[PDB]
Amino acid sequence: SKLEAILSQEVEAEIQALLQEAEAKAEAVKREAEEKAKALLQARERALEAQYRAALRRAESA
Amino acid sequence: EAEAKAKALEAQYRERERAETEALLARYRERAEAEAKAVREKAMARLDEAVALVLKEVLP
Repeated sequence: SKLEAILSQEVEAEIQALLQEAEAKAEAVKREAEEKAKALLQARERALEAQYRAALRRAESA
Repeated sequence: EAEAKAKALEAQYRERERAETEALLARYRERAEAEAKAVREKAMARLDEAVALVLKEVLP
């Protein structure tokens, strides 16, 4: 019957909202990582080069 | 993997650094031996004169 149909009618749109929330919750996890990984590695590239050149320079000073 | 990739950098960073700085020494030292010689060589010729001169002050 139709009564319980309204109970149906309520659930289906909620199934979709769990998903929409979820979708955003996977993506964000993904995106938090994207910037973070990229941003440290830059710094560690940077740092390693300087920690080299200045030595070689100081070596040139020898 | 941002740590890993950077780990891979580090190797090279120590190695290349080593190899070059160590190499720089070769170039300097082996040139130092040479350049030391070349101030000796400048003197060699006009050296005699120095002795002659120095001898002259001391002699009377």
